[PDB]
Amino acid sequence: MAMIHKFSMMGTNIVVDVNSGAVHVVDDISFDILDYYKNFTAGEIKNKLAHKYNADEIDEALREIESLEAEGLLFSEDPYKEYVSSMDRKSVVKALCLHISHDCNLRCKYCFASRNMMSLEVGKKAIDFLISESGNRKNLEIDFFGGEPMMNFDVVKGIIEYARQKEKEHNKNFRFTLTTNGLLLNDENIKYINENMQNIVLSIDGRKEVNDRMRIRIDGSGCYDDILPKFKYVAESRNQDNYYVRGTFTRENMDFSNDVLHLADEGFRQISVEPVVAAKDSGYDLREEDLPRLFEEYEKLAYEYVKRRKEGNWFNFFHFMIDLTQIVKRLTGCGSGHEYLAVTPEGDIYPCHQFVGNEKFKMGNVKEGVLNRDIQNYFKNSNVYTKKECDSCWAKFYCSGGCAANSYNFHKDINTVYKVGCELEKKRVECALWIKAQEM
Amino acid sequence: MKHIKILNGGC
Ligand SMILES: C[S@@+](CC[C@H](N)C(=O)[O-])C[C@H]1O[C@@H](n2cnc3c(N)ncnc32)[C@H](O)[C@@H]1O
Ligand code: SF4
Ligand code: SF4
Ligand code: SF4
Ligand SMILES: [Ca+2]
Ligand SMILES: [Ca+2]
Repeated sequence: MAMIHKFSMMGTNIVVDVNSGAVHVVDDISFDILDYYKNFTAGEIKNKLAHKYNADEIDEALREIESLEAEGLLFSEDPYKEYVSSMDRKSVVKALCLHISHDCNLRCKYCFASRNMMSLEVGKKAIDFLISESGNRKNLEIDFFGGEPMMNFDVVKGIIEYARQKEKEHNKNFRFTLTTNGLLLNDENIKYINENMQNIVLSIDGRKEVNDRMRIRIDGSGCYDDILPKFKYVAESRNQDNYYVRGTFTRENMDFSNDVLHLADEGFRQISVEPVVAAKDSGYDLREEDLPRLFEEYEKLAYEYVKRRKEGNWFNFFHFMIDLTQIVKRLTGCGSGHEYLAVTPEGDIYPCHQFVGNEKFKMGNVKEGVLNRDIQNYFKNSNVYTKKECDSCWAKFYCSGGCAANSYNFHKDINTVYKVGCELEKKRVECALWIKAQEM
Repeated sequence: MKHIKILNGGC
């Protein structure tokens, strides 16, 4: 139903009209009137606020409010509501996350990796599986993943050449991503990477002490000193574009603005630092008690974010990027289990890398190419329009849709929202909105 | 307006 969200952040009052995507910057009196506008008449509102605002200035702000509602920018209704009643939608797989190896040279503690190389034959099966399951979609994505993919880099190159040849016959266009811990980068494979990887993700958690506390070799020592210069080299050889450094923050580093700003101070223009996934009973998960400190941390990062963009020493922070010009997105989410699937070196298919450890979620194996459609449709139909909690949530059209892995990890049910996750996600959106308001 | 100002007119 019709719904707004309003918040006040660092002095700016912001109003979100949920169904239309309209976003407004309002003065204090409008902010206060909005507490009452739907359930009270103009006369009752004038009496309820008369201790603070005179009747003329209230009617003035009032005359602006229903003018905005008359044109669909406040308390608008949902135009996509009637259409969504579809559950027979054939899913189209658009991307595969290839676990190129389950071995690694680190024992990062928050990681699912804490085994086998994928054969070129399995990788070729994964390509052919993605072509037959992508239907008539030309643009396909392959993320080279796993434990550490560069420990099986020859198979990565054969997969690319294989897929690059299948493009002509099937009118496909593959875009390849590589995510690496960096330990095995060098001049020669970075040259290949800049010729062939449309995107590369470089894993580093921020300050050296934060990074080397979590991202640990089998002997127990840190990796910051080794990977940092390699990452700056990669960043600069790609003109500070088409990459990002990717950190994970846990309960151990809740002052994570310090880590984002450390990566910024080291020259990285493209940064993503994200909360740990599936960390139940780990000692790491952010808890409900931690939300006030994390909220203040996002706000202090946003303020500094605006300041550096104003002064010119800019950097991009993935969770602050947002498009204020926008049904397909509201039904898909991250796509795990239906549009986005992970493949093990053995070739087994899972919804995403966070489910690979659980055969209850195995959906088939690419060497045969026969996907369990019931699991695919179950993940497909678990989305923002079908979860009851999302239906009353103001961020439903801005959020990334939730994380099935978190949901299963904390409630053993992909359809139950992970509350800590939602509140962090809603606060991030609030910050991204305040940033847009600061840069009118 | 005067009291309102319209702003828009991982894995
Ligand atoms: C799983 S690793 C595999 C690819 C490669 N070995 C690397 O580290 O970049 C890819 C990324 O996922 C992140 N990651 C691992 N476990 C995570 C978790 N539990 N929650 C959030 N991110 C995680 C890692 O920090 C890394 O940035
Ligand atoms: S994060 Fe990448 S590097 Fe660290 S353990 Fe998991 S897979 Fe290996
Ligand atoms: S934030 Fe959580 S609750 Fe709100 S829509 Fe996204 S997933 Fe659903
Ligand atoms: S389910 Fe969670 S972890 Fe898996 S792809 Fe989606 S967002 Fe990533
Ligand atoms: Ca506030
Ligand atoms: Ca004020």
